[PDB]
Amino acid sequence: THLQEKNWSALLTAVVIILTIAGNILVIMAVSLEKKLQNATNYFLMSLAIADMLLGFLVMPVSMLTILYGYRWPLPSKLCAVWIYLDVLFSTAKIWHLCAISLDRYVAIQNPIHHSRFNSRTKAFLKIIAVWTISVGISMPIPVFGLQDDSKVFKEGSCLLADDNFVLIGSFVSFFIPLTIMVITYFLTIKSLQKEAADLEDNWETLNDNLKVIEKADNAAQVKDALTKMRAAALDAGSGSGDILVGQIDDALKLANEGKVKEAQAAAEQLKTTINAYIQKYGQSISNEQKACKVLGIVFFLFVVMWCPFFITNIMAVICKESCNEDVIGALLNVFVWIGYLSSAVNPLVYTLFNKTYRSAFSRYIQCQY
Ligand SMILES: CC(C)CCC[C@@H](C)[C@H]1CC[C@H]2[C@@H]3CC=C4C[C@@H](O)CC[C@]4(C)[C@H]3CC[C@]12C
Ligand SMILES: CN(C)CCOC1=Cc2ccccc2Sc2ccc(Cl)cc21
Ligand SMILES: [Zn+2]
Repeated sequence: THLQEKNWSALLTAVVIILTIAGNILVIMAVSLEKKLQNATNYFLMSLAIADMLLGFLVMPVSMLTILYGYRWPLPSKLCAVWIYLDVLFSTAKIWHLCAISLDRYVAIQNPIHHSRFNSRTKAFLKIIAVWTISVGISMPIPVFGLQDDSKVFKEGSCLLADDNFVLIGSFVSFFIPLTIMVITYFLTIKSLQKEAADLEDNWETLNDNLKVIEKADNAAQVKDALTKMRAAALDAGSGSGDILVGQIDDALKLANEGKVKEAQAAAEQLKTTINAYIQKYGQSISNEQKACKVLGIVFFLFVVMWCPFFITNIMAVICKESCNEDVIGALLNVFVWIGYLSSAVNPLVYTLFNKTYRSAFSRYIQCQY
């Protein structure tokens, strides 16, 4: 029965490993091939996928091997610190990539021309490298104090974080703080997007009012005034996209400057439909931003929820070092770490479920259609 349980646990963990590897390889392929997904957010998501693939290649199979050997470290003792370091490094890179995505998208939408078509690809790669560097800096104390002292990474022959200060500082620096920052940034982001939609409605109101004023105008001065208001409104409502709409308003304005009232009014009549179409397009862009915000919130929520039992049990075990049952806590950790690895695997499934570009790319990759 003991062998039965360890063999089925190892098999389930192997299923989790293969799902992780396949899904994250597919995500890497989709981001590197599909030209629609060439923004900074998808670059960060591919970095996340690479981190998950490294976690499934370097950490999860060694964890399965540890399971097979009754949780006694089979490899040399110096490799336990390296294993814990790689695990912590990849998980910290994941969580801080999510936090960086949140902050970056928020600060981005805080920019009046952030619907422009000029987004720098190189800067995203630089930010990703900086996040990897700060993750390495966060994780380095674990090898530092683990290669010197074997007691902080070993507990009765098993390989796991044993230092209480290590567990506390790690749980705060790599889990709690980014979680709080992400929650706050998420709510601030929904507020900014609401403000964006409100301003868009305001610009549409201005465009409609002045269109009617143009429809019933006597002289060129009235037409020019209404067109000036319209131009400012349309420029603000483009939010940086760079449209023909302001140029067409400038054409009408030029007509009005020449004292040609009837022709300016005809130009405005033409402008009505163009204005409606472009306003609808701008609101669609805002809605797309909202949908991306919700999808990334789903991803962050899944990661946090699926890792929370492990961190809760770890903090609890550090609090009641001898008051609580350590065997049951050991089993709880041995299950919750794999729950967190399942979180590491789940993300490509979400990308498929809620992103049509990813879904079509994956459907074509499964059938080897490149
Ligand atoms: C193309 C873009 C989006 C993805 C780039 C991924 C790069 C920057 C990431 C993915 C895997 C990362 C590596 C993962 C493991 C290690 C070993 C560690 O001891 C030092 C950091 C180092 C070497 C990381 C450096 C940064 C790294 C190479
Ligand atoms: C050997 N393996 C099990 C270590 C993995 O534990 C951790 C995972 C993580 C998961 C998700 C985000 C961040 C981490 S950073 C971390 C920090 C402190 C401790 Cl105590 C654990 C810990
Ligand atoms: Zn926007």
